Amino acid sequence: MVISWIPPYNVPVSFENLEKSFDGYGPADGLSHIAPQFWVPDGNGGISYVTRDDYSMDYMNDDSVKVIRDWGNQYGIKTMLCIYNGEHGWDWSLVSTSISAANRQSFVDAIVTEMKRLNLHGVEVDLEGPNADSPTDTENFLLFMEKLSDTLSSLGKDLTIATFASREWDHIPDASHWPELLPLVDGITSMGYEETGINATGDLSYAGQKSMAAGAPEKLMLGMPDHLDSWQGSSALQQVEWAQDNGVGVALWDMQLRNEAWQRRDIWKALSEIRGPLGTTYT
Repeated sequence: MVISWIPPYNVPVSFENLEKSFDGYGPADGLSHIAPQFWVPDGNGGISYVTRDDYSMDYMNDDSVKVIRDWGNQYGIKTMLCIYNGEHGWDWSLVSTSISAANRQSFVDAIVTEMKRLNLHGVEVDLEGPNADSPTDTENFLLFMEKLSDTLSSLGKDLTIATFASREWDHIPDASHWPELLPLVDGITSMGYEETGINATGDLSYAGQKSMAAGAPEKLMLGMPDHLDSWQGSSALQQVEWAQDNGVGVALWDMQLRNEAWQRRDIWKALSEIRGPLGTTYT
């Protein structure tokens, strides 16, 4: 899978980039999934659009989401209802009360209802708790993901999740959760970005990332950052080519495509080869 995000700020830039073709290849050829990160948990089981007034508030609406959906539908690209808890920085307290036994079903219901209402293709779960793991939180978060997975499976919809890229800290979700998450999901984004690469060490090397996803590594997407031309001693293209050569996917954060390294034909061509065909294009 190849995923990217439209963050809830600088949306006009991201929207312009959806239709770019860099000497023949661009997002329409490279992405299988696009995730507008426009929704947050209320804390009581509900979800809502982002409200931050320094974000792109004229785009936090159904019509703007449907622009993305309809763009992707031309190509067979899937638009994911993307729920995150990072509006004011990662806030696990919003998630812990959503995944509790009292609210967990209502939370799944609210997510699925919103996805269905907008005719979206799945859910991207970007619920992150730095240093927040505990036995209770692991249990409840996995129960939440399992219920969401079962519900989406019954609808034929995709389920993807982003996690921290390491396993040695008490982050939730992180790579220590991949063995339990993989059977529930169609894709895992590892949020490694500039900290993971061909030449990083141990669990953060790309080989180490793939090894942590060992039951189903084709579901792993290595997180790569749009604002850099290189990291960990390799170019952006080299990092993508490792993914291509080793049977994993790519998660591009984000669609602002800020560095010229992500505005060039060869990297989008490589992503298109990783992704493969999706279906008849009807522009």
